[PDB]
Amino acid sequence: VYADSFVIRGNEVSQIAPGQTGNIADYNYKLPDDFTGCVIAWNSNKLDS
Amino acid sequence: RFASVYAWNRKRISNCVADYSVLYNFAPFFAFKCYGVSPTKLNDLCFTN
Repeated sequence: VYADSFVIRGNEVSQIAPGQTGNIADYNYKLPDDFTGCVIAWNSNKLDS
Repeated sequence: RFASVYAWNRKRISNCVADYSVLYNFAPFFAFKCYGVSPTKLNDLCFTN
């Protein structure tokens, strides 16, 4: 198994998907059409700001 | 000013060559969702109006 960890704004979390839109899914990261895994997120505004 | 939804406006576009890349120069698009056409391939199709 793999792992990619990062803190990023939570208003664009929907961009994390195969063939999604927005900067996260176009110009900053991308997932292929063969992704078989999971995505996890949790609030980090208070801890890191 | 932008007319409100209760009285919507409408303008046609034709008789001109169009380039949507300069469209990115105005402001970052929040959604930019294209339903029937691939957004990447908006620059190779010839339309009527």
